[PDB]
Amino acid sequence: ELLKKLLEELKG
Repeated sequence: ELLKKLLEELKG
């Protein structure tokens, strides 16, 4: 769920 958080903050 780091991939999850990171993933939500990432561009397009």
